[PDB]
Amino acid sequence: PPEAEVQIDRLITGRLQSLQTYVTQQLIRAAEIRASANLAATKMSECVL
Amino acid sequence: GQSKRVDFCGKGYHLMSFPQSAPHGVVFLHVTYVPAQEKNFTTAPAICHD
Ligand SMILES: *[C@@H]1O[C@H](CO)[C@@H](O)[C@H](O)[C@H]1NC(C)=O
Repeated sequence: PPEAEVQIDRLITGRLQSLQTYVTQQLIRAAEIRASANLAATKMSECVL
Repeated sequence: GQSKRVDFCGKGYHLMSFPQSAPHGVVFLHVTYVPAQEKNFTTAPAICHD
């Protein structure tokens, strides 16, 4: 246990950082998509309707 | 002003708007004109006279 715990904390921290990085990138990309969707909605109203 | 953009300032034909304040934001009251009762008429592209 004592030694394993040290090695495991190194892996947990790293694994957790990878997940946080993933989420941050998804939030940024989601914002870009939302802007596109808002534009598409505007076009639907002003070009189609 | 008066907008001509479809659905930009509410549904129907926009006439005018009035802002109201709110915590952390703005609320708009949009006044529009909406066609109501309607009738079915015959039509034609042109009238021939002489
Ligand atoms: C206009 O004509 C259509 C097709 O016959 C009919 O379904 C509709 O009820 C009529 N109505 C109006 C002007 O309300």
